[PDB]
Amino acid sequence: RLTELREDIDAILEDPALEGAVSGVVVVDTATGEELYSRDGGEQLLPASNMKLFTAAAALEVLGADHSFGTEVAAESAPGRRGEVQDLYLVGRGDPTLSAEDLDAMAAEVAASGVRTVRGDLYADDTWFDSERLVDDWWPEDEPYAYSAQISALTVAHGERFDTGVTEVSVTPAAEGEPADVDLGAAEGYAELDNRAVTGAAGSANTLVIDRPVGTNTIAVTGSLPADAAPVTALRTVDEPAALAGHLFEEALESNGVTVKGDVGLGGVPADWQDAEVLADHTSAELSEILVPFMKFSNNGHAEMLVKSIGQETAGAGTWDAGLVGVEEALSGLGVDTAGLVLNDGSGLSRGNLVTADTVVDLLGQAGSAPWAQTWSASLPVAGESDPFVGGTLANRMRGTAAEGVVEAKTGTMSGVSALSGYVPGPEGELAFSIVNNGHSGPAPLAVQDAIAVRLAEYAGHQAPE
Ligand SMILES: *C(=O)C1=CN[C@@H](C(=O)O)C(C)(C)S1
Ligand SMILES: [Co+2]
Ligand SMILES: [Co+2]
Ligand SMILES: [Co+2]
Ligand SMILES: [Co+2]
Repeated sequence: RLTELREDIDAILEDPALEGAVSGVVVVDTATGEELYSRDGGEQLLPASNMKLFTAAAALEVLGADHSFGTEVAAESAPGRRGEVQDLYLVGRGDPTLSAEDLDAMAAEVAASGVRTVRGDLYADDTWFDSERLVDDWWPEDEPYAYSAQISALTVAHGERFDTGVTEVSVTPAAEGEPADVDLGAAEGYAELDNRAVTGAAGSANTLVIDRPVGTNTIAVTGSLPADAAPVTALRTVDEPAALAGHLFEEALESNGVTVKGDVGLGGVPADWQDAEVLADHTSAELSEILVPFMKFSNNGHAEMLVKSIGQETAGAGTWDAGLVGVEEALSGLGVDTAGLVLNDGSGLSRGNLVTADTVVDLLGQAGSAPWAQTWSASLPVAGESDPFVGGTLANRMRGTAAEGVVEAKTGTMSGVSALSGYVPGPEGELAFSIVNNGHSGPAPLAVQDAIAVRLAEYAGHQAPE
């Protein structure tokens, strides 16, 4: 039954979509350690978001499944008779799920400590990580988009998916020839708006563009929205995630009857502050739960935040250089041979990253041995599951096949890069596989990856639903 499996994958790999592409494809039985298939498993390839496998495993090793992230509000002394403080610091220590609701709850805590007036200025302290907002080789033209948000220790997560450093931009049409109505979301009052969008005729062509031009904190809206088109939302990044947290916290304070008299900006707690008075704090959920939004939807901000957090744990340095080194050590200490691994980031966004299929499968096997194995494998997208928090980036792939509800796998995708790596459990074998494709010049080779995942599901002992 091995040869038939081998002949089938071979044939799948002949596909025209893989013309001039380099593909690493390795399949292994995790129980018997049997090698089932191996094509170019030592070839170094861009993994895209398959990099998160290495990041998540390292984060579980260094921080632990039980780890949580904190955010504080400090003043130099507690409020007095008159409920006054001077300057106020909002302090982020790497929470990637900190919401506007959580800012409100802390705002209510500030007020309940008996503060009525912030007489000085409000500061947003993100000094727990360094101020390097973006990886060196990330593309400036990708900067307006969510997967490319700036990295900070203090950042507001939008939605149940916890997309960091972004605002939700809405555009609603009016009558033909009148401007579109635009809303900036959280960044109303923080980012600038440049609205040039108009309402087009009903049944005309939608040509709306929402941008944030490079090096600006301006949301620029161009084009035309047809009078009958559905109202639109788009997540766009802001310059300085923490100064947005600052602005939003100013809003939550006032909502909770605390007047801010001064300004809002970035700044770190002074250090001539003798004994800061913590007036509010928040504690995230634990890493094991945070892994879900992070791995299902392949959340880039989360990955980089987790890397800088590794750095802080291992070295007191909230930094890509320290974290990445700690990612390798943790993988090493886990029994992973890291010879083929090149780490330029945690998310896989960077074109500086390199893996091999063997390294991936190596990681996949070594994780199952660890204490945190169940929580790790739970975070992985499940093929063909329509609940986004189950299927993740696999929700609309492999539906109505043997892989539906079985294949647990991480996706990864860029121009000329596509990867699918993970697990296929079954009565006929518990399988680990990695499929990494580079250099294809046509459609994304997802039909090839699916076709292999489905065939593996059949090997593991599952049936197509009918
Ligand atoms: C990994 O390949 C990806 C990361 N998160 C998103 C992004 O746009 O970068 C994805 C679309 C899932 S690709
Ligand atoms: Co810990
Ligand atoms: Co939303
Ligand atoms: Co505002
Ligand atoms: Co089944």
